[PDB]
Amino acid sequence: MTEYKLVVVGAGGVGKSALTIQLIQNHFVDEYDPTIEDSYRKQVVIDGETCLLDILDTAGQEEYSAMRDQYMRTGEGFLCVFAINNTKSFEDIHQYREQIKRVKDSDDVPMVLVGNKCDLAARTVESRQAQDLARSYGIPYIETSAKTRQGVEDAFYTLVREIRQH
Ligand SMILES: Nc1nc2c(ncn2[C@@H]2O[C@H](COP(=O)(O)OP(=O)(O)NP(=O)(O)O)[C@@H](O)[C@H]2O)c(=O)[nH]1
Ligand SMILES: [Ca+2]
Ligand SMILES: [Ca+2]
Ligand SMILES: [Mg+2]
Ligand SMILES: [Mg+2]
Repeated sequence: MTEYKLVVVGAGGVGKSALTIQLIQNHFVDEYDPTIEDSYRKQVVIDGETCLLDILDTAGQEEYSAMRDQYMRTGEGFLCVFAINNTKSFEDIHQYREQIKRVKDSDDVPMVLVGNKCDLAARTVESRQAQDLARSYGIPYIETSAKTRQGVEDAFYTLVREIRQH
C-alpha cells in the first residue's frame, strides 16, 4: 500500500531523533539519549495518497555508528540534518551526503537538507549558506524546530515529494 523508506542522518545531537519523534508521536523529547539505530512506522495521508512511512533514525555519534552504512543501504530518501547553532554539523554535511552516495551507489538520491533547532537564537549557520549548499546539491533546504514542530511535517513530506519525482 505504497511505502516510503526515509532515513535521517547527520551529526550527533542535531535533533534527528527529536525530529522523528515529533513527526511520528507528536511530542518533543527534551532529554538526550544517543541513538544507535531505531525505526518507526506510521500511516499518513500525503497529497491524497494513503501511505506508510518507515523512518530509520540513525546514529550521529561515531561511537554508536556501527553498521550505519548497512541500514542506510535500503533508504529511498534521506534527510540530511544539521543544527543552525552548530557550525561543525553544517561543515560535516558533505560527509553524510558522500556516505549516502556510497551506500546507494548513485549520485542521484532523493535528499532534503534540514537546518534544525530554528527556535534557538544562537544561530551560527545563516540561511543563505545552507541555501547555497542545497542549491549546489540540487535539493531543497528547509528549517525546522523539533521543539515547536515548525517545519517538521514539511521536511519529511517534502522528502516524500522528492522521492516521487524520481
Ligand atoms: N531547542 C531545541 N532543542 C532541540 C531540537 N531538536 C533537538 N533538540 C535537543 O537536542 C538534544 C539532542 O536531540 P536528539 O534528537 O537526541 O539528537 P540526535 O541527532 O538524535 N542525536 P544522536 O545522533 O546522538 O542520536 C536533546 O536534548 C533535544 O531535546 C530543536 O529543534 N530545538
Ligand atoms: Ca518532552
Ligand atoms: Ca557502494
Ligand atoms: Mg538520535
Ligand atoms: Mg558567519
